[PDB]
Amino acid sequence: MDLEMMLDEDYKEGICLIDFSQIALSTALVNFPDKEKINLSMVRHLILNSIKFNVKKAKTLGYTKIVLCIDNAKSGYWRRDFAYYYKKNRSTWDWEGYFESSHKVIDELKAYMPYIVMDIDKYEANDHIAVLVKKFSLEGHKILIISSDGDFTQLHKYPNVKQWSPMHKKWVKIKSGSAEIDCMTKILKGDKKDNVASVKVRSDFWFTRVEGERTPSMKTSIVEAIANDREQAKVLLTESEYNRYKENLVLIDFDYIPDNIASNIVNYYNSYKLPPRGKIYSYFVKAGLSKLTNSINEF
DNA sequence: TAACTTTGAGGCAGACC
DNA sequence: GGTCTGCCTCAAGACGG
Repeated sequence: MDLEMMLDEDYKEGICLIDFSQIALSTALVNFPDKEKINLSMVRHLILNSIKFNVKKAKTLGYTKIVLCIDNAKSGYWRRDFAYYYKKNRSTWDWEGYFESSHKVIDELKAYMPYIVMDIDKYEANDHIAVLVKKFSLEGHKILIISSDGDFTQLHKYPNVKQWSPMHKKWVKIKSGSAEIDCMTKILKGDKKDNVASVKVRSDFWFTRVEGERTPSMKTSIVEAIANDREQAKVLLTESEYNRYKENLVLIDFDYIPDNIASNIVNYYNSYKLPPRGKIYSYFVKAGLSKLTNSINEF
């Protein structure tokens, strides 16, 4: 079904990439209490109410082709194959209950819903989002990344990229200067939440530091310069700051995603198996989502 | 067969020039 | 004065076909 009133948008469809493993996990985290067994219906409801919410925003803004991007670390992330400390990061909440449940729901989404579910074992949600934004932003589409992950601010260098934070209800705003600079900060000073260290210390600094340890100060001057001429990495830096830098690029700058990976992702997506706008009504019932049939053209 | 245990922002301390 | 880093707390779900 699509007999409509959809006010004058654009040929090159507006697209909404959704950092899935955010909106589900961190919604579960604020919405579900301490050690009480998190059950599949608790999980499912959350995920669909959360999809609905977001989609309304996405569809009421110009963005119509929705994509759900999921972390798949089953065989280990590629970034973690290159650098074992990556996101290794070093309970009364039912982690396991939430997880076993959400895998089930993912499958159902792949199965019964109108969304490209980008999930490829070994690639992160960030890869899907980063890559697909590069492709389409250049191809003429308008893009909206739904996610509060500051790491995506580097993707704002690309035209017609806006970002919404599902949690805090603001627009994610470019943070000091340009995105080129923003990227170069996480490159040089590293990214604590991702376990990426400054280029002024060892690789696995965050995963191995002894107490007392501090990262040597990194002048902003150096950041701004290099950001404006990455040829300055060779001058402003030591030989080992510079190698640490080359290693941080892979880990942080999305431009450094292997090409092979960017095809593998776009291949999956071009050829994705999108199911019929009608299996929706028979999954709600299948599962127990009675209360939802009555608002469904909302997807 | 496998693993995935949020996010930033706003304070506040101490080290450096 | 100012800049840099690290640590600690905080608070974040929109059901007319």
